[PDB]
Amino acid sequence: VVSDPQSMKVTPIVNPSSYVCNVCNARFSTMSALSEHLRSDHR
Amino acid sequence: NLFNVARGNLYLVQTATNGNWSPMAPVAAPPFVRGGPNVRVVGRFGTIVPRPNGLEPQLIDDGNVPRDIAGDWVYPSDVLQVSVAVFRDYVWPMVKAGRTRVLVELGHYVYTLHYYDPQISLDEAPILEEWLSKINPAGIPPVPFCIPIPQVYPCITARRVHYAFTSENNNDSLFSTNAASIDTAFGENAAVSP
Amino acid sequence: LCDALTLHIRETYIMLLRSMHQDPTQIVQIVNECANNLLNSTIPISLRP
Repeated sequence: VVSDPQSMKVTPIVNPSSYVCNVCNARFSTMSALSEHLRSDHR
Repeated sequence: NLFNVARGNLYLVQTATNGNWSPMAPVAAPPFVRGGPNVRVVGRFGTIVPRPNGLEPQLIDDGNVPRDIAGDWVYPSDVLQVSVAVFRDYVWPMVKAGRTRVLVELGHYVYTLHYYDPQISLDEAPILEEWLSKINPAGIPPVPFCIPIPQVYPCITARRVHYAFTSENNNDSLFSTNAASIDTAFGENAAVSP
Repeated sequence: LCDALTLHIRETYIMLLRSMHQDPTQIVQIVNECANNLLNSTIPISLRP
């Protein structure tokens, strides 16, 4: 990884950790608590 | 445009340019217009229905039919002030992926120009994502454009990724582009208009 | 070992609750119409047998 200023910088395509929780509709800040709420949702 | 109000409507397509990028004066035709071929319009709510077991979230269109996200969209600004939380989560990553193009159409608006050096690499995502963060149901912050500083020498510009450009020539108030130089090499050489 | 008379009561009580089963896929259209179409929602249910 060489730091040259002309390297095409691209920001991450998918917004990090948006509240797309599968059934939880509660989103924890970290990725670990994001999938933990579907476990905390229902069985 | 001499009062910092640009007419026309704004676009958000992903244009990974390397040469001159003039957002306020598009040298091309606008990519699509309202009601064109495969150009659907978002509904009054902007509501996004999510589909299960790994399908795409579909977005409810003008005639209350859940059309899919990837493609083209005419997104009226009053819908954007009430559903910018559904924009920035679902339909905006499909802009940066380069698979959907939204014509966020507001008839008139105040604008802002962030100039930059085209030698150095720059992505116009956080300048634009800060603009999507200050949209309330009340108002919208002015539309931020990124125009390169016109260079005097033929430079080796970085490949940049810009998103916002308007539909019509909103470059009325551009008096000159390098008023103390022999000639503009790279940028938009707009001489003093007689 | 289940009683027959007790079973005839509890089989009625399931029929009492399955006579109240609003299927939850239509709760979206209830909220959309009870609010005079001023306010629409999306309620992702999880269909089970």
